[PDB]
Amino acid sequence: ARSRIKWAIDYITKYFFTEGIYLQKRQREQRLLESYRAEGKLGEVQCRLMEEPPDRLHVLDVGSCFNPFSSAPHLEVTALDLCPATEDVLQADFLKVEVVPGIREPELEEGSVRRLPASHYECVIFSLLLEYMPSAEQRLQCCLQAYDLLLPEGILVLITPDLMKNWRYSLARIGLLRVRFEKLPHISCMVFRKAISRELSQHWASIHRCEEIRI
Amino acid sequence: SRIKWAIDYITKYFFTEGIYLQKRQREQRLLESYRAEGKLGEVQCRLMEEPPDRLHVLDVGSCFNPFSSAPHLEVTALDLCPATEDVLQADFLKVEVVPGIREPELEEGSVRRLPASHYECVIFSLLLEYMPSAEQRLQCCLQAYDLLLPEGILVLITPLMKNWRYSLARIGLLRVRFEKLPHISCMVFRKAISRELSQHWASIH
Ligand SMILES: C[S@@+](CC[C@H](N)C(=O)[O-])C[C@H]1O[C@@H](n2cnc3c(N)ncnc32)[C@H](O)[C@@H]1O
Ligand SMILES: C[S@@+](CC[C@H](N)C(=O)[O-])C[C@H]1O[C@@H](n2cnc3c(N)ncnc32)[C@H](O)[C@@H]1O
Repeated sequence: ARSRIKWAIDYITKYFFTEGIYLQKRQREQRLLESYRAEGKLGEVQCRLMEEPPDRLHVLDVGSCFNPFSSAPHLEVTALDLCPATEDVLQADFLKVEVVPGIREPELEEGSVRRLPASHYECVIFSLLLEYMPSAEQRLQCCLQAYDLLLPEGILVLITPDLMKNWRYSLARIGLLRVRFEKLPHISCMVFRKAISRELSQHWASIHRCEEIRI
Repeated sequence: SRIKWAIDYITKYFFTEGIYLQKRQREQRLLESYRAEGKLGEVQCRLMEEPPDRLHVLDVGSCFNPFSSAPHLEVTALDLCPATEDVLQADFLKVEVVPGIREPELEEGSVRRLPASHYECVIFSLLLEYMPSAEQRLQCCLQAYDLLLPEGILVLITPLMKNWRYSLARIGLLRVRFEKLPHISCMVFRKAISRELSQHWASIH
């Protein structure tokens, strides 16, 4: 049985470096936009693309007990947790974090992370986190902040314990298109991409229809 | 419910329906129309960037912070007599909209300064009647305008509404939505691309 931590490091390496899945998904999303445009249902939209990935990806791991991903090569990880188990993990309630443009590092007040940089992370990781959230409204809030935190074409890694088609509609409704789904032992591993255009992903969701993340 | 009505509209204005981009088109149509009549020329037109997935909402008169539950809404809740702990204490009339700052600056537990052009939405839900003077009612509405980003919306729930449109248009706010709910009147006013455009519309209206 393979680890979710290895599965995620493997995809992030394929998506940005070894296989360039960020470029394959870009070419597709551009094709869907041309198609929608030619059916008259979308038209002009804003498109933002990612530059060549850096040699060190900025990864945000929210709900990290330990820092599983810190040692991975080419991953500069910022680890946040409500009840950290290791000292390298920052204390934070993600639900109470502001996504601030114009900054780069977490800003802490009274030991807790209160502010994170917007459009800064090539990857945000929610490994077995959303299930703790009290309501479905707060699960979608976590995903919405992640979207604000991701760079264009960045990826949100979502690992849930043992509706996905709703999680796919609900996330495309906010600008996140799924790019991978695999069933590992006792867990479902997903990746959602920050599409080149939110309007495009939102349109895909409209055609493919609950607007929250339930359990 | 007025809280469900507002959350629904804000989502349609910024995300689901793009009313902010439709009302932009409507206002650039009206400006080029004035310009054709020589009643307005080149003018300062300010547009909004693509709204974040988490919007900055200011709830003035927030008694218990009902909007902090909306997923799209990061709410900074103010109230002269907070009924909940998540709500900051403040007398909006004694608060200054300050350009440069980025967060609310408090003094002795009361909010005294707020960031200008920082919020996509400001909410006056049944507040402007608990204000004494009609010049303080406008002061609230004038600080909302300064707190709002280009093309942001001011939600206004009320317990003449034509003279209300004109008075708010004179300060740069043109209405975009109106619906009657049980016992209240729900309104939304947008910060037009140009204040001079909005003021022009009010003079003609
Ligand atoms: C699945 S477990 C531990 C992480 C797991 N080893 C993984 O693969 O990421 C749940 C984690 O989510 C954290 N958590 C729950 N709510 C949180 C919140 N509001 N902000 C940050 N972390 C939170 C818990 O503290 C806990 O560390
Ligand atoms: C009828 S309540 C509206 C509360 C909430 N918006 C709602 O939907 O029920 C009037 C609110 O405006 C507040 N208020 C009155 N004057 C204020 C002022 N000068 N600054 C801030 N809040 C004020 C009151 O404390 C009260 O919470």
